[PDB]
Amino acid sequence: YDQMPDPRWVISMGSCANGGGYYHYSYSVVRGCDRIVPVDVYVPGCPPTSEALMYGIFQLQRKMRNTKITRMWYRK
Amino acid sequence: ISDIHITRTGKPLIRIQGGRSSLGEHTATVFGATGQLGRYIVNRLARQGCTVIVPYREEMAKRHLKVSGDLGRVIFMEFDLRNTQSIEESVRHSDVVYNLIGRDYPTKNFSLADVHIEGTERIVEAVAKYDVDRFIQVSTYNANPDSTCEFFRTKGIAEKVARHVFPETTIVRPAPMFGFEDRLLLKLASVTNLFTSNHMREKFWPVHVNEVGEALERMLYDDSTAGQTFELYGPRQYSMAQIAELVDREIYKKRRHINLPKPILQPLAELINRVLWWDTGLSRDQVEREFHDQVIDPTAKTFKDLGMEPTDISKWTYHYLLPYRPSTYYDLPPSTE
Amino acid sequence: AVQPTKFAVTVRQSRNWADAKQRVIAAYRAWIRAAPEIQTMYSIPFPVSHIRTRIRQEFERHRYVNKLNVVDVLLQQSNADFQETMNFWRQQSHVMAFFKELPSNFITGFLEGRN
Amino acid sequence: GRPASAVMQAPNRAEVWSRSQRPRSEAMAGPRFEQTDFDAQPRPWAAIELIHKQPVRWTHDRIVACDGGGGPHGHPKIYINTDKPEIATCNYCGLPFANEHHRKYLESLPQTSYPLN
Amino acid sequence: SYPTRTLANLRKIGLKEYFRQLLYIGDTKYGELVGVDKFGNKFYENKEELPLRTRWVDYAKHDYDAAHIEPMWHAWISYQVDTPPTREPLTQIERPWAPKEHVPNRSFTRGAYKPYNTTQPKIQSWEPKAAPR
Amino acid sequence: VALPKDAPNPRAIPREPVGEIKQALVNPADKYQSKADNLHKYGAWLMSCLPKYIQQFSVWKDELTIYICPTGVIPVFSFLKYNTNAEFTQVSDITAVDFPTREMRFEIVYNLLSVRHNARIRVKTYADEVTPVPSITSLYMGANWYEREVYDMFGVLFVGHPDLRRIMTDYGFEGHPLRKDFPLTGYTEIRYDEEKKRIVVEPLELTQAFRNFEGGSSAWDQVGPGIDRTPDTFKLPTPKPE
Amino acid sequence: ATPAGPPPKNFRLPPPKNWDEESESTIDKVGKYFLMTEMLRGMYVLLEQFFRPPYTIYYPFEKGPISPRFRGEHALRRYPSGEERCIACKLCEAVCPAQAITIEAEERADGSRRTTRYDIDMTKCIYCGFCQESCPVDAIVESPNAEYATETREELLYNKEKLLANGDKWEPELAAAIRADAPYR
Amino acid sequence: PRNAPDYNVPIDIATSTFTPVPKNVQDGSEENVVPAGLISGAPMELQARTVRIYKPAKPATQSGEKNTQLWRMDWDVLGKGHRWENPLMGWQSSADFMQGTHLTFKTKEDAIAFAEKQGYEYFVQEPNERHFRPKAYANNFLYSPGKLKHIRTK
Amino acid sequence: PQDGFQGTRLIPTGADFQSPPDPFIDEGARDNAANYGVQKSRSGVDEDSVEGRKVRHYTVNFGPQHPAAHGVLRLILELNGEEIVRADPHVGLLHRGTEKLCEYKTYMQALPYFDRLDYVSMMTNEQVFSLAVEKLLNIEIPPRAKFIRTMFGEITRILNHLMSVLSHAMDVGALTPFLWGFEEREKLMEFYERVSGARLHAAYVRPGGVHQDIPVGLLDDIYQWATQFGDRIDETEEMLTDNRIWINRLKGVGVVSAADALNLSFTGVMLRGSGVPWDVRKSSPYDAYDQVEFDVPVGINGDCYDRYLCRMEEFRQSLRIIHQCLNKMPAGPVRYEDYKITPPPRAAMKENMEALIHHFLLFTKGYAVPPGDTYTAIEAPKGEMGVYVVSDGSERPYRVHIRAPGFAHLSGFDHITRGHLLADAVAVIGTMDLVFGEVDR
Ligand SMILES: NC(=O)C1=CN([C@@H]2O[C@H](COP(=O)(O)OP(=O)(O)OC[C@H]3O[C@@H](n4cnc5c(N)ncnc54)[C@H](OP(=O)(O)O)[C@@H]3O)[C@@H](O)[C@H]2O)C=CC1
Ligand SMILES: *P(=O)(O)OCC(C)(C)[C@H](O)C(=O)NCCC(=O)NCCSC(=O)CCCCCCCCCCCCC
Ligand code: SF4
Ligand code: SF4
Ligand SMILES: [Zn+2]
Repeated sequence: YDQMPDPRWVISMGSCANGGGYYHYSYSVVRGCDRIVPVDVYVPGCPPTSEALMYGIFQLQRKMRNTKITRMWYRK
Repeated sequence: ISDIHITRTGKPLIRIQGGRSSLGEHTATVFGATGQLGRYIVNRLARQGCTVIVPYREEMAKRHLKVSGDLGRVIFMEFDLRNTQSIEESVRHSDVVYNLIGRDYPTKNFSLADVHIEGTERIVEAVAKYDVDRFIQVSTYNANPDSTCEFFRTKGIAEKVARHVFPETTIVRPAPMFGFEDRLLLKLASVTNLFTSNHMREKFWPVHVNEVGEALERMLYDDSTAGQTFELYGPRQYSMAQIAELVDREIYKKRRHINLPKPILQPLAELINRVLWWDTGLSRDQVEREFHDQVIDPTAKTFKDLGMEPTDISKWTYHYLLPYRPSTYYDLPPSTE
Repeated sequence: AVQPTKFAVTVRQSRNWADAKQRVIAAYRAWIRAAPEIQTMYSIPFPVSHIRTRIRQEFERHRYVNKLNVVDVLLQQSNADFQETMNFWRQQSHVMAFFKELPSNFITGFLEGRN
Repeated sequence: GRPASAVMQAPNRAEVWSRSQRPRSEAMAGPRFEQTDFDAQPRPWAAIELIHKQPVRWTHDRIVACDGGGGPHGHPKIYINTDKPEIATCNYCGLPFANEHHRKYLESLPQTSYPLN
Repeated sequence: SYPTRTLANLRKIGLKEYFRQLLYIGDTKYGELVGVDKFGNKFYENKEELPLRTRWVDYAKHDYDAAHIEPMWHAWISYQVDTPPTREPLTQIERPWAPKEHVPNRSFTRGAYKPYNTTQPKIQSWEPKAAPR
Repeated sequence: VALPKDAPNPRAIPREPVGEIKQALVNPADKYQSKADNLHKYGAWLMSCLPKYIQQFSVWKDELTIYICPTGVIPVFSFLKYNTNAEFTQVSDITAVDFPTREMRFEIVYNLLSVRHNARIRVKTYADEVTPVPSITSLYMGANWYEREVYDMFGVLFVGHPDLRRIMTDYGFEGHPLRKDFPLTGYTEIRYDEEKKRIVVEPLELTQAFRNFEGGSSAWDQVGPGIDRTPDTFKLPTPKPE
Repeated sequence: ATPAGPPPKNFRLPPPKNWDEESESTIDKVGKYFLMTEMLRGMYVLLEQFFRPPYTIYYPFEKGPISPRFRGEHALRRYPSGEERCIACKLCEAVCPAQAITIEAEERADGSRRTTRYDIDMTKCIYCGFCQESCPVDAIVESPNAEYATETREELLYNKEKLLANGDKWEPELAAAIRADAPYR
Repeated sequence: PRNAPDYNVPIDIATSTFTPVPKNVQDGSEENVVPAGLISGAPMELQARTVRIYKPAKPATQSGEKNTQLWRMDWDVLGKGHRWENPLMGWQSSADFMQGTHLTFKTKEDAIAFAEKQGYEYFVQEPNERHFRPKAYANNFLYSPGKLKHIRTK
Repeated sequence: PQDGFQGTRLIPTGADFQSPPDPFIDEGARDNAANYGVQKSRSGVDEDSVEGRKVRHYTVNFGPQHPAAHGVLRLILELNGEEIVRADPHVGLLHRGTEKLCEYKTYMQALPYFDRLDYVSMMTNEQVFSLAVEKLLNIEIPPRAKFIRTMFGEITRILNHLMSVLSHAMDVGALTPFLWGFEEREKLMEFYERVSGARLHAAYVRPGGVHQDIPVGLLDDIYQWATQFGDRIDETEEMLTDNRIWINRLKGVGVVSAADALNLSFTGVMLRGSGVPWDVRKSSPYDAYDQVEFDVPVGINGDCYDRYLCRMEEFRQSLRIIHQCLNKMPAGPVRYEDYKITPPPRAAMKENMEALIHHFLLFTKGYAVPPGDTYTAIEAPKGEMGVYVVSDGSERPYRVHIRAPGFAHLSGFDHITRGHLLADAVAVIGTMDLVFGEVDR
């Protein structure tokens, strides 16, 4: 993740990456990937259907489309 | 330090200590936390189970902060300095307000006076308006209302404004800071910082940013620190030349600088800052600070008053400069010369 | 069969206490010989003296063992921990998890909550 | 806690209906509610008010059967005795029953729990 | 699409609609209207289409989102039922407690759902009453 | 839609009605008696060829288990690999079971296959936290990783094993998580730390503690004792009257 | 290896064929080698795929097919009178394989057995349907909805207020799915 | 010195603010006891914490007695960290990693042997036994030559 | 235990019972071409034990973040130039403690765990756990359940082989067959999502039968798919079987002999590729397999090419079995008719007292499994998948151990790969058909 250049985004797909899922009470499992990396959109399901993941990618692109880059600098 | 904290308004806080799942009982607001210092205070408060409001401007640059705390712990509020409502909405659930908002250089919508005086004015007036217990405002070293450097003057007037409005202000004056992503060690290892007005001979007592975030955490717990003034400086005095010597010994690169006469460089620096959109390190006042020297104003509390003993910058050069060693010298051990 | 890895050591029982005595010295020597090599592999910012101090303390906690079958489990764990470290299978976070950089009195413990 | 959508426990009922129910005004407060649209929050209707707008199912039999009316969709079939001069309620769905032998007594009470008609 | 289909559909719908469809669906589809959501979304069917393409939606909002489809129609677009919500009796059970308005996915807005404790605290502390000495 | 000329709608075909359904009751254990005698003789035969090591054998339905002492691991598995009537040339599996009530906590259970005779067999031995077990990696290349799993999960040494190290747990991990006394969620957990810029380890706190519903187990025994199915050829004789 | 008993008939392979025993003509063997013949067949097979209809659907305007049994997000349901169907038996809390359900109940003001707390950690759930399988009164159901991705994980901690609102919105499908799937349950 | 809290016991990666001070830990010099807790990998908190060894009594609400058959080993609740309420949902948090665990043993001796070998502190309670008394249905109807002390109702 | 404290008799070891080979008939120093100078110690001057511990071969971390890693494998390769001298696969990166979590679940609550081991073969993983509990329950599941489980057992086998064979072809560089075959599997997950409510983790096959009965249109749609699936097998057959680049990437690659394949714990195609006729559904018939006809593909050279030809034949044999199941599907219940084991119909639970008590107890306490242990094995799409379940007599298993075929296969990686090039390692990962949900568990 650190080796991924800016701009960069993280999609958390699935209960395990969201909050550890079915293995939440295990001795070897991180209870959600957002203890490790920041997360931009969370997709529910185990597994999320192919379309549910597409819906989360459509959320992230809708977030890009409302992201203010050059008008942000113009406010500072 | 205990399991019971009692605040200035008198509310008790029954705490469960360890971990990000526990109860730190403190609701903080940290203005200017997306900078360099701001993460260390936020991580310290959040990983001990405290609710932290993080007023932000640009959405994508705040994201590293959420990892610090558990679910519902780090709350992001989108604000502007000239949006008083968003300021008031951000401090009114809080028992401590950290003001870390500053900028070295003027911008097309903020002068140094506008971001320091007026920004502190709104933040402190909301602290007064909602009766927040603690207010730790971070000024700079050499802050003086009688100063002539815009940075040291404007951050010196905001100091007096804060006390005049909220007398229990803990005023904190750090020295130039070093750390990961610091604008001290990483600039001396960079290649853009080639221009210079003095011969890098100005002196200061550099302080670890990690030990300053720890110091701000301890001021929240040591209630007696309220209404005080703290200068947080390092164990030794160095010049920019002595620091740059350490950097070269560590990265194994032998950086070089182009010196300019101040009546020549300062006008240019005011042009680069006015014609480029990014932080260029160069501006009329940053050249003026470049010719100034740090003075530790007495009658001001120190790290020792927090019971802390800062470490020297030399011990930290290997850790933070290793990404900048060339491949040939990278596998070598720390210089420890 | 598949090849054992670079520092793989066959699991064998200590013949006598003299055997165990010589193996423990061999393991302690091999660890402190490798401390300079651990430092640059894992980019340790501490000096090697601290690393060797920690190796000494790990060995000292098993100082007072008078059972051959407990020592040989212990000689097993160090062999695997040495092999794991030298082949760079573990990473910096694991090696730094090993360096820690309880209340000292009843009254100190009481006043803060238990510890 | 400025709007009524952040105070009233439900759109159809303002006060709490359980001993342990945290009031909405006490749970919409805090930093997590400082840039929030209150009417966009889930604010479902209180079932305690709705069930009590049902009218009484009158019957002459001693014992009534309620299965939720859904067949397999409803609830387990049970039986309610209607002998006390009081509206008998199904323990699963709350539907009210009364026996016609108490029609005169129930239509005399100053108030009741369910519409008698 | 293929030339026989695209020209045949283009002839039916008109050039103006053809370019609108190249802007949202990116396809050229023709079919008969089956109904309209409470949100304005338009639904068409054409059994003379490739499998899983015989039903589609014309989204009402420009910033179209899949969560703008009303619940009953969400089953029809998913081939989970064949009878459209126009002819489906369960859309007639009067529920005064049902959302009158359109309640979409509210994430990334200030209407995003905020969770909370629905229960009172479990232990109540003494309110001190210092009796006079 | 261009339908094919010889593919009718298959739903459109009428199914003949099916009414009363008869279903005989069967004990699934009854099919295993025709080889009960044979599984007891084979287990007895091994008991006689190798009486230095084989302590007992049991026969349940079609599974024959052989109980041995740990010092006989090599000779017993040598016998089961190379004997003509015992061509057990795979190790299907090697696992352990922890019985903390037993001094020797750990039951080492190996499962063997004989594709020549279409036969399976189970061998069980025992160890504890300090007693090791002879490795079988010299007879079975495929046993290398199984024994590593037992060592990782339970903490059982396998003397003679080349490259015995962790195979399942995290690199610096301490503890044997399939032990009964090892708690379900462990002792530590990790997070990325902003101040240190790395993954760090911390004592385990849980936002919601694990809810063990084991106390809801039945107050009444639900299975009973079962039945005895030993064949007459492996029971002692009964003294006939008078 | 092979089964015990008589070895399989003709299990032993025939003796190897020599270079001059292979009954392929030189013109064919050399032609196939130099003309790249088998790989031209593969090139051609791609060509006829090129002239076949694609399989692609235009999500979200077109949706793939889901059944009445489909397991999506959770919803709490009501009787035709607006009374909650949930009675706090706690069966679903017990059967959960991931301990994602936390329930607190009491006697309501009118003496009714009703929940005071009803939470589903949607980041702990495994979407198995065991909770709707066990319900005595058809209260907890999994909707046909899969598109509910959120910006934060706090948005995935559903309380009773969020779950009843889900049932209040999705009831027409929840009823049509139960209608279509009930006889098989 | 007579079961003293040793404040110089070293801490490891698993020590938290809820770890008790230990009186003693195993070092492998002890007689006849395998020092399993020294080599197990469990933290030192497992040797500062007392376990309870007992046979669970029959529940008052049932007559079945199958959960009374065996010996159970649990970990005692400590004063802090066993449960606290999460600020967000009201779920019950915990810092005690032994709260959901228990071991089962066939005899009391097995439980002692395991706790001795693991380095646990341990307390045993003995089961209260039923006092036998013959029960006769005919007592319901015994003759009374004098005043009936109560009127039986079946 | 106590005696081990001081020195006593040393526990005998395999080195002790070593025997010297007879010199009259011994021929050769290496009867195996796996150790024929294609490993470590074939170069340099001195061995890596003394004076060689200071140097390394070129060591590269092949994975986890790697396409050919297909997921979460950390395969540490030592390269002599572009040749592999030693392969050390590091696993446990998807180890999540499934076998410990099963001990705090009822038998029903543990079944979804088996969906997530070989997570392209869900219903087959469910079956091996359902057949072990049914054996310990001493119950006989009805004939309709046995035919549903064999039919969905072979639908699962086709689903696995589509992912396995075409992922393997993708690694070697062939992209197009992957895309075609993923429409077919996308077709077959409708059959999953129509009988269960999930495309992937069905939780369908359970001890006692299956959860629900198939819907009334499913058998006709399965037969409609079946009438065209032969053409799908032939067009992927049309790009790889005769392709000369396919043949020279797999023929002579990853060669394992018959006698070593058994000694390596290989099962399935990994074993049948070496010439051994062995199928668990032929040797220990389970469910409805002994009621159907199918052939068993067996290779003769034990290489990646024969294993590819055996798997492409199993497509045709699975489709052959599926047709017979559609034809022989009986009527009757799909759940064992005992409500003390399987949940009663919702109608009965809402209508009758003994049905409600049994529904309540089966979802809170669970059913009790008579005490004992068992090893149960099935022919999973990746090999002999087995489970060792120990029963307390209570409602929670005392021990659940999963015997995963790919765990036994990845262990023999260095045996068959040392001496091949880096591309040949990619070829051997895909022929060996690994899913690390089962490898790590
Ligand atoms: N670092 C050092 O060497 C020294 C620092 N200090 C003081 O310490 C404090 C923290 O230092 P450091 O973290 O390194 O500084 P940075 O410049 O990295 O961070 C300053 C912060 O102020 C915010 N900010 C600046 N201008 C505005 C504005 N007009 N409106 C709103 N927010 C604004 C920034 O938000 P955003 O990122 O969104 O722009 C940022 O979070 C500052 O006040 C600084 O002046 C004093 C002496 C030495
Ligand atoms: P002298 O006669 O005093 O001999 C001293 C010794 C120590 C030999 C004793 O007298 C003795 O025999 N005591 C019993 C043996 C003993 O002390 N312990 C058994 C040896 S194994 C052991 O102690 C392992 C320790 C931990 C692993 C090795 C240490 C390094 C850990 C990692 C270092 C850093 C990595 C990042
Ligand atoms: S099982 Fe259903 S009715 Fe019972 S408590 Fe849970 S949701 Fe309510
Ligand atoms: S479907 Fe979700 S909430 Fe229901 S039992 Fe399964 S994991 Fe729990
Ligand atoms: Zn009712």
